[PDB]
Amino acid sequence: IHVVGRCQTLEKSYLRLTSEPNPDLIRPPNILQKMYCLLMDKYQSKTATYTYLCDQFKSMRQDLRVQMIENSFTIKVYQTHARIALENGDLGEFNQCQNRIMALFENPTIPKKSYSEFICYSVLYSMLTEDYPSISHLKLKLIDDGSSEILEDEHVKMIFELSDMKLVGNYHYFMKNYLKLHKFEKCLINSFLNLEKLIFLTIICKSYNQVNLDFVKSEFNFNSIEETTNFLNEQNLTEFILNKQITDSNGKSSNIKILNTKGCRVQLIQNY
Amino acid sequence: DDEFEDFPIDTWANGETIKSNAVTQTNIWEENWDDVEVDDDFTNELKAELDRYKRENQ
Amino acid sequence: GCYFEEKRYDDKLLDFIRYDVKTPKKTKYILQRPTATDEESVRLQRFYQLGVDLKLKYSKRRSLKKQGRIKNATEELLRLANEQLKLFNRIVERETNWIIYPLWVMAKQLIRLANESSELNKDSIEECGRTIHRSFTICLNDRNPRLNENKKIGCYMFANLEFSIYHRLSNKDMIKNLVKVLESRVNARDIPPLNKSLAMEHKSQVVLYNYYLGQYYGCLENDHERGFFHLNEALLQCPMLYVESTGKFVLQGQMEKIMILLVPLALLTKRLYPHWDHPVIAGVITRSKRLSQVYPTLVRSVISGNLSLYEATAASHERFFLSQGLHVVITLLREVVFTRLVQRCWQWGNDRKSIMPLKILLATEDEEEQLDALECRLASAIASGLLRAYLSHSNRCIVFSKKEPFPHSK
Repeated sequence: IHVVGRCQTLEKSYLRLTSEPNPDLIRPPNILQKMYCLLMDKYQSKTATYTYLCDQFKSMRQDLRVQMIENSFTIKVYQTHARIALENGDLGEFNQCQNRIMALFENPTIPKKSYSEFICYSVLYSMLTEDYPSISHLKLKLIDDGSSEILEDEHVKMIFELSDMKLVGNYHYFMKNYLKLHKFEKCLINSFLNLEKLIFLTIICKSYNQVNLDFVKSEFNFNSIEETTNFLNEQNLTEFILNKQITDSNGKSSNIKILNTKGCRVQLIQNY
Repeated sequence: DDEFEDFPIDTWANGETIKSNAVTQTNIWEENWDDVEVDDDFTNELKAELDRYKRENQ
Repeated sequence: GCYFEEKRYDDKLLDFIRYDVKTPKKTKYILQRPTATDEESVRLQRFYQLGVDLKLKYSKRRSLKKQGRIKNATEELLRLANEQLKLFNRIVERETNWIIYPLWVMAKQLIRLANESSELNKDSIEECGRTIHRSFTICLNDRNPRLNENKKIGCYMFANLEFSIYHRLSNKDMIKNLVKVLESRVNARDIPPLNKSLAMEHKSQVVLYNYYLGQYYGCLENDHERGFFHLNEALLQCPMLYVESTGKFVLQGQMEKIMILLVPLALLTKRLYPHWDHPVIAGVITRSKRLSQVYPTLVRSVISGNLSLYEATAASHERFFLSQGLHVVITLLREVVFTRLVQRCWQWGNDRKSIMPLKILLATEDEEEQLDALECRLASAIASGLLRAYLSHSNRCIVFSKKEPFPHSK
């Protein structure tokens, strides 16, 4: 028999449960649902700290785990904390939620709302953890599950394709496919995008002897050339940004900014 | 699923291994990777479309 | 009971140890000289009673007579075998190395004991894994420097038992521990190498250990160079012996699933591809429906630089490659194919001139975009060591090295 709770106060703070549960402090789902709305209000109006929302969500999550509620409301709470966690950089609570969501999708009684969205988060997190077996074991699961509607969704295909593009260092389409990502997908990529930019920058610098600064700027989706040079200054490469004047046909001239990528080679191989 | 851990024969002599018979048997791995040309429809048409390029770019 | 007194083992002992296979009508199944009060002598005597009971169960195990569930009776057999093997561990912990292969045959059939059960909600595998972990440990740390009783020569045989258990349900953390600990141990010479281990006495475990290592290295930790090595060595130690009845290699199955990983791993690391006529490749590739066309076509597209054929071969058998743990290998091996095409436009389209226009490769901002994408794919190959060249965005060309332009390890 599952433990049932009757706490009528909407708020509750997280504590790792050491005792056998106290029904007087565990909230029933109707009260957990009334506080979901208040939390959502606060998040939407941005009148609360993420620390505060995360505490309230973990307590909401804890009250569901002791009461054995695995239904559509449960999926809603975990999907909502997962999303908010990604928005604030809390990859640890995202991953706690993501694992539980996937396990709750194994239940046939629970409808698979936003299955493809969280399939995408699973691929993107495995890209961050450098966990390619997981990506492949999940593609194989979808195939053996008969989930062809999900697999031929253009967005899902792109996300799996992105994991392959990182694997073989295709900076050109990976950065070009960064603009196709949904709101929280961008938040997840940002956890490892600096290192990925550095990995892409090494590849460029091992392969050319010099490139335009604009060409570097375009390929890395820098909104302006100032954040382009800040990114090189973050790698101790500012002195390799040289200036060379140009007269292609001896009829007009101008000066362009060059990056001596051959000079950058000596610097960037020291760090990896 | 299917057990491949259960071998049909538990042991054999060393003289009966490919490695030990490998002075009797030639290399299983062909090593002409740099110099092997193969002739098939694809290769033949690859030279075709490239001979065309050399003719227009003389 | 002279095996335990005078520290030797025979087939009769192994046949007594074999509980799955029933014994003939005349039985010699008995212990000897029973008037002992030593605690450790009753460990042997309790072991003897556990053994006779285990053997008897199989006679009644087949005779369910449609009773219904036997999961409890199966669980009876399992703790029968587990407190028996945990007791053999109590015996083998401080005995000489005579008694390690009897420990292993016991262990290996307790794996097939939990192998028959198909339900992992009630899996009793934990008992086995712990029991075998101790068995691996009892040999792994032997404090006797003299080798008469050293049990660290069976260290690798027992690792294959754990590999087998760790692969049952996908656990790539647990396999990873075992590879990394063992590597260190022989490098410090705490255990002897596999070629001078107890695995040479039973060479089935020789091939298996190189498989588990090479598979882990190639499919899980993405170390292809080492993955190729151990898988290749696993095939080089397979017996050239055939079954009389069909004339096919005795280990046809073992050889083929090694070959599934070995062939594409061999092309990626070292640019090696098989001799199809050669007895060993031909004996396996041609007699396996799965590999009979896929792999000749797969090798062909790489050698020839045929990108579409490779992509079609990978698209058509993606389920197969995914289930074999070959996705990264396939995905990385496709860029070898792209590099060979690049080599072919060098040989035949630019006259081996180290300066090559990028528009050559277009014949095989639409055009500006295709060239940007082409620079980037060449840049990644340059940066990975498939091309020794450098790019020029300005003239939209590539500049091959004057020496070693298309390197590959050998």
